[PDB]
Amino acid sequence: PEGPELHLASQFVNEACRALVFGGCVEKSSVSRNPEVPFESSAYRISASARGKELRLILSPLPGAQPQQEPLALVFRFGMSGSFQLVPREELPRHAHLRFYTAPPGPRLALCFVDIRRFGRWDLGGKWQPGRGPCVLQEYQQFRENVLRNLADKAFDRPICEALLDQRFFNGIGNYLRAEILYRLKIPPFEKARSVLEALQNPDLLELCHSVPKEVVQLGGRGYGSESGEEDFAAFRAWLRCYGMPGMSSLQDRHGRTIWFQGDPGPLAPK
DNA sequence: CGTCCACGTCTACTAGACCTGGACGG
Repeated sequence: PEGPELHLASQFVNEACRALVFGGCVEKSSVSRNPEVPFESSAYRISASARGKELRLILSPLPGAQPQQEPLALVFRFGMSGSFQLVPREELPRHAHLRFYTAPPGPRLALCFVDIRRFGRWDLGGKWQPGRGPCVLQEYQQFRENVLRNLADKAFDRPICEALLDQRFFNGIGNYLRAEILYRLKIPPFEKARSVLEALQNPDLLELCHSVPKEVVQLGGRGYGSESGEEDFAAFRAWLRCYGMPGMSSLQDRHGRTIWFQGDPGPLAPK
């Protein structure tokens, strides 16, 4: 559930549902504290887009669909285990907490938002989270400007490894990407963030925040979410150079999140 | 049986909380 996997997921939904027509209600598992989706239509299509660590679904009634319904948008955050699967209607995984059902001509499938630990959330209304910065994958220059226009922000007083998690500037970067990013430039994870960014007012740190997650999108698959057996899991593991790898150091940032790295921890290291 | 760890917010006062399950230890 970092930016690459959000992106992959929206693109899986678009592709797998290209030719599906959904129908009926949208069903929530009972265990879920996320809201019920009040949405019913006899014939609708589902599409998606990603932004950072969020994804939006649009549910779009076809012409003449009943009952009446204007398109509806839902935005999802994946937590630590969210994902989407398309499965046979009677063979629902768990823990499929939100389900959309295909309509008759065809084998009965379900598009499921599947989330074991349940840190995922969805919101009615199709709005990106206020406060999240632009997507490092799809909004690169806006991302770069928002970081650079805002270096006085106290966010940047922190270690570069911590600032990379801050979704107000690095929307889409998570724990694995930060290790990978920093590793490509040997930037110690505990250099002050502002010092590493001030250089900018061969690729630099802000370019890698885009181009590194992009690499993962280009592997295709499920990225970090991909299961061992794993044709795509072995890919992702083979792509990783630093995160969890033998040889590397690791330390806890101040929020208890592990940062992996090689070499100098950097001036601000908890000591 | 256990303890620890995981791709991330979220919110009540920088810790806990929120969850399941895999790996490994005894």
